Amino acid sequence: TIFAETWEASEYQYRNKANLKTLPVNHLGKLAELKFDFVEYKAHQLIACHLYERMTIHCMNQYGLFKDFYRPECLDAQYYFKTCVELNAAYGIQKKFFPEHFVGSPYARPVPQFQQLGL
Amino acid sequence: TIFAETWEASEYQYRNKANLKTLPVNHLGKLAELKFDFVEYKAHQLIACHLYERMTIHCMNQYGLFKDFYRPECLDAQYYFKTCVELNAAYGIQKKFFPEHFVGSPYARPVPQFQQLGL
Amino acid sequence: TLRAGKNIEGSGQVHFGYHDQKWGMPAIPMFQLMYYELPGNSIVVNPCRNQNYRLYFEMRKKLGI
Amino acid sequence: FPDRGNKRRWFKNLFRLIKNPMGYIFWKTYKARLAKPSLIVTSMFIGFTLGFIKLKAQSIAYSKKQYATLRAGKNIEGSGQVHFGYHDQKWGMPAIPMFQLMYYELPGNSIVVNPCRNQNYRLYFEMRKKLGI
Amino acid sequence: YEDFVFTTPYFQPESTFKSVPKLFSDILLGGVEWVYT
Amino acid sequence: APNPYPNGIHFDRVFPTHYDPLAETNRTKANLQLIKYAPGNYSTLVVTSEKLPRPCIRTIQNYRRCQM
Amino acid sequence: TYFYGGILEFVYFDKSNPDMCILVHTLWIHLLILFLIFTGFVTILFSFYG
Amino acid sequence: ATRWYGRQPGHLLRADTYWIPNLVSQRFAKHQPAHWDGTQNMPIFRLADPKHKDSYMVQFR
Amino acid sequence: MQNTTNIVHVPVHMGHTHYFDYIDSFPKLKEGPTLEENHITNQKILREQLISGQQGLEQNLCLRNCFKLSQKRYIEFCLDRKCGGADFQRAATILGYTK
Ligand SMILES: CCCCCCCCCCCCCCCCCC(=O)OC[C@H](COP(=O)([O-])OCC(O)COP(=O)([O-])OC[C@@H](COC(=O)CCCCCCCCCCCCCCCCC)OC(=O)CCCCCCCCCCCCCCCCC)OC(=O)CCCCCCCCCCCCCCCCC
Ligand SMILES: CCCCCCCCCCCCCCCCCC(=O)OC[C@H](COP(=O)([O-])OCC(O)COP(=O)([O-])OC[C@@H](COC(=O)CCCCCCCCCCCCCCCCC)OC(=O)CCCCCCCCCCCCCCCCC)OC(=O)CCCCCCCCCCCCCCCCC
Ligand SMILES: CCCCCCCCCCCCCCCCCC(=O)OC[C@H](COP(=O)([O-])OCC(O)COP(=O)([O-])OC[C@@H](COC(=O)CCCCCCCCCCCCCCCCC)OC(=O)CCCCCCCCCCCCCCCCC)OC(=O)CCCCCCCCCCCCCCCCC
Ligand SMILES: CCCCCCCCCCCCCCCCCC(=O)OC[C@H](COP(=O)([O-])OCC(O)COP(=O)([O-])OC[C@@H](COC(=O)CCCCCCCCCCCCCCCCC)OC(=O)CCCCCCCCCCCCCCCCC)OC(=O)CCCCCCCCCCCCCCCCC
Repeated sequence: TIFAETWEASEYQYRNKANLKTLPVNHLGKLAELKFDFVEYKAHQLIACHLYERMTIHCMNQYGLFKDFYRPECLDAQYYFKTCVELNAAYGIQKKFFPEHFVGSPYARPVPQFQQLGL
Repeated sequence: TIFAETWEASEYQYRNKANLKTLPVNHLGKLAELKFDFVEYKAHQLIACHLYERMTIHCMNQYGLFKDFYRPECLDAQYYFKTCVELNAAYGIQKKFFPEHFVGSPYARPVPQFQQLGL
Repeated sequence: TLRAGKNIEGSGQVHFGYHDQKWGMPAIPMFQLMYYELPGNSIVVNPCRNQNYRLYFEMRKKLGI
Repeated sequence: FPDRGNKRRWFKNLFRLIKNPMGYIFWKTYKARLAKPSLIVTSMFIGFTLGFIKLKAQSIAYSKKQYATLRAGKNIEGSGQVHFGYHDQKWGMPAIPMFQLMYYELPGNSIVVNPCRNQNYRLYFEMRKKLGI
Repeated sequence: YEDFVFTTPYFQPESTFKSVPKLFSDILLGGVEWVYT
Repeated sequence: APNPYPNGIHFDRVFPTHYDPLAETNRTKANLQLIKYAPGNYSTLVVTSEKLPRPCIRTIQNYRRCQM
Repeated sequence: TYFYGGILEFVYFDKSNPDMCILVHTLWIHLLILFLIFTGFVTILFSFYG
Repeated sequence: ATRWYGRQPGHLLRADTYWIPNLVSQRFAKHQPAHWDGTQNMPIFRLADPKHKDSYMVQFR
Repeated sequence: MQNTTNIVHVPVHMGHTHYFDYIDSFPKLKEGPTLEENHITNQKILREQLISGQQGLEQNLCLRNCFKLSQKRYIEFCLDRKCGGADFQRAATILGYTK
């Protein structure tokens, strides 16, 4: 689990495997696509996957779930939220049980003890 | 060291490296290119690198080392003999201290003990 | 092969390094009589699959059909 | 009978082309060169033709890079630098002024030995004085 | 445990509170190769 | 189809484009001479497992059975 | 090797020792080839004798 | 090991008439003496690395 | 390393033919009985099994289906609930799982 609003992008990249995905910050540009009026505090936009969640609620309040919520600005927020929490759950588990896979871990490429050098 | 006349080619091929050389048997065809008469017993032609040695001797007896030994049938025998013992010396050392590199060795891909499977 | 987990540098099958190449069949009768391209429609499911229908005939008689 | 006068005509033209290729080309293209295209078209033929040769020269240099890479211990499946997989490509400088002003190819003659090498000659001047030269 | 044996060496709980300072390390997707033309 | 989840992984062709998936709302189409995007426009990270051969499974079932 | 060397790796020792010969006449031939190329550029586009 | 040695950047001359900004700027540049500090790697020129701030215009292929 | 590299554990003999590369024979290959012979051989086993091996079968199938469970505590429950209070070791001997 991430106990902050920011995380080093490299700490979630693989060292001995091809990097085909990143763990980006929340896309703030999607917040300006909502045509309706809403109140959002800047203190909630950086934490992972939450901004997409609040936007989904705003869109589910202004519109519903039938024939009005089905507009591109609102469906992408629902998809980003459903997708953000799935990747973060997988990266979090991979960080818990496979920390040696990521850059920055000392077990990705273990540094030997001095007794292993034969001097 | 090889204590026989015949060896399995696969036993001298690498398992985890590209195979760019083989350890071939003596080239008996080169023995028919000597124009002069000579006595050779079939019991000495299979042992590694010895045929090229006897041919070199036969050529160094009929001819000498100056202006008459310099013919293709005699120089190829000297080059083969010198190269055969160098390759066999390196392969023999590699077989002595790096047997895990070759096919057929049980340490090239070790089979685990049943205690390591968790059953 | 890429989806299976093997990244690919370069392209094609003209292997620059230590690999066997397989050029296209020479379009001359000599090679057209010895070789022929693999017809995918000839790779089939083993007919032993049809022997599983024996279970159906037995269940039908067990249920009195 | 066939036309025996046309025998060995392809060879005879080859020997004239080798003897004087510019004269053989000049007279064989006189009637075609009576109609002269504009300066723009002539410049495009030359530019595209040379630009094609320039890329061919780079492709040869890259083939030598792959041979050195091969000898260094990396086997190579396929060939070329148009990576089908998950790699970055570099297509070659587009032969238009926009990229020709921002980019220029690496001149190997600009990679030099550090001039600090010349400071080892100080040892020689000091030795010559020590030996009384 | 439940009619199953999972052999493992003696666990050392002291490894939990092991001092592991995080060191900087950046990965650059897009960098330099070995040889260039 | 929704815009793919932002992914900074990309592959350059002619010049470094410095692709930023957070700079635009919708992802522009990939041009051959500009950029290639990462695979799996709509993909997630999961964990899978290869299924051992049937004959190998039967030997394990026989060992456990003969064990209890 | 134990103190100041690396791993003992097996390699194939190439006995052929290539070396590009640095010659004088090779550049003379090169100039002649380009001299023919430049003359054709002049013969086709900068020839006003006809 | 071969890759690591290959990243130690080589020395590339500053003199450049192929990039028109340097063709102009280097006419007003003052060549000052580079006093030897006792090393053999003094980077008194630019470096042959694609990521160098004075060589990024050079195409390394 | 060569892409078309395979390690084989049993002997094989390759054909020394021009333009072709394949395995023409296996050393010491014995030809078993024909499909028609194994068929007749099996019909005799299925016939005796059809006439003399059908009495007391419903009980053995319950024991076999019980022993295909994951845990032993469920097998015992399967035997006591479905097999009329059968014993673990007594049924394992009937099925042939005991040494
Ligand atoms: C037991 C021991 C001994 C066993 C021996 C066994 C072998 C027997 C040997 C005898 C074989 C010949 C049999 C007798 C032939 C009698 C027929 C006849 O009367 O003459 C017809 C023929 C008619 O020619 P023609 O009427 O004067 O005019 C030709 C046409 O007008 C055309 O003029 P054109 O200007 O329009 O040019 C077109 C030309 C073709 O022009 C071309 O463009 C081809 C150019 C090929 C050369 C380039 C190759 C590419 C690589 C090299 C690059 C060079 C670069 C040069 C430039 C610099 C770079 C820019 O057309 C031809 O190809 C003519 C060939 C003859 C026609 C037959 C049909 C051929 C079709 C398929 C041809 C495929 C091969 C072509 C090779 C041609 C070689 C000349 O004359 C001859 O062929 C004379 C041959 C004399 C040979 C003497 C040999 C004596 C025996 C010694 C042999 C020792 C060999 C040892 C070998 C050991 C094992 C390896
Ligand atoms: C589709 C295109 C595909 C591309 C194909 C490319 C084909 C290969 C071409 C490569 C080009 C090489 C460049 C050579 C530089 C020559 C400079 C020059 O000014 O030449 C005049 C020169 C004549 O001036 P000359 O020296 O006073 O000789 C007159 C004497 O009367 C001669 O005494 P003579 O009349 O009593 O003898 C009979 C006459 C007729 O003789 C023959 O034609 C039969 C002999 C042909 C043998 C096959 C030749 C194979 C290629 C050449 C040999 C290997 C490389 C030689 C290296 C040459 C460069 C130094 O001899 C000659 O015509 C001249 C002798 C030919 C050379 C033979 C000796 C070769 C060894 C010389 C070694 C000296 C250099 C030292 C080694 C350097 C190495 C670092 O011509 C030559 O000597 C040969 C030039 C051949 C060039 C062929 C170009 C064909 C067309 C290319 C495509 C361009 C198309 C453009 C279309 C544009 C449309 C708008
Ligand atoms: C190639 C075809 C497909 C292949 C199958 C071939 C089938 C067998 C046939 C093979 C032979 C085909 C012959 C083609 C050549 C033309 C034949 C001909 O002569 O007809 C009469 C023709 C007279 O032209 P005209 O149409 O009656 O009217 C002309 C009027 O002035 C004004 O007339 P206009 O106002 O009505 O129109 C203006 C202009 C029309 O404007 C243009 O032509 C546009 C030109 C733009 C530049 C294009 C550059 C060509 C591409 C080079 C790139 C390298 C190739 C690979 C990279 C490209 C990848 C696609 O006129 C022309 O240029 C006439 C030529 C147009 C048709 C041919 C153009 C071919 C373009 C390339 C085709 C694609 C290449 C595929 C190659 C694939 C290789 C794997 O002869 C000429 O004199 C013009 C030829 C062009 C040369 C211009 C002057 C060049 C001066 C350079 C001197 C450098 C000296 C170097 C000396 C070296 C040392 C020795
Ligand atoms: C007091 C008055 C001022 C005194 C003026 C004195 C002038 C003396 C003239 C002396 C003539 C020299 C005699 C020998 C010439 C032989 C060489 C030749 O090129 O003849 C071509 C010859 C005659 O061409 P043509 O087909 O009759 O067409 C001529 C005209 O275009 C007519 O045909 P058109 O009506 O259909 O053309 C319409 C025109 C329509 O054009 C327009 O309407 C407007 C054009 C505006 C252009 C906008 C420029 C934008 C630039 C943007 C730059 C961005 C990047 C910059 C990056 C810089 C770094 C930051 O568009 C064009 O096609 C123009 C042709 C290309 C001209 C290129 C040079 C333009 C600059 C002119 C500088 C002089 C300015 C004088 C001030 C005049 C003020 C009124 O044709 C041939 O193909 C045979 C020779 C081919 C050889 C090719 C090799 C070329 C390179 C070597 C040549 C020899 C050395 C260099 C000589 C200089 C050449 C540029």
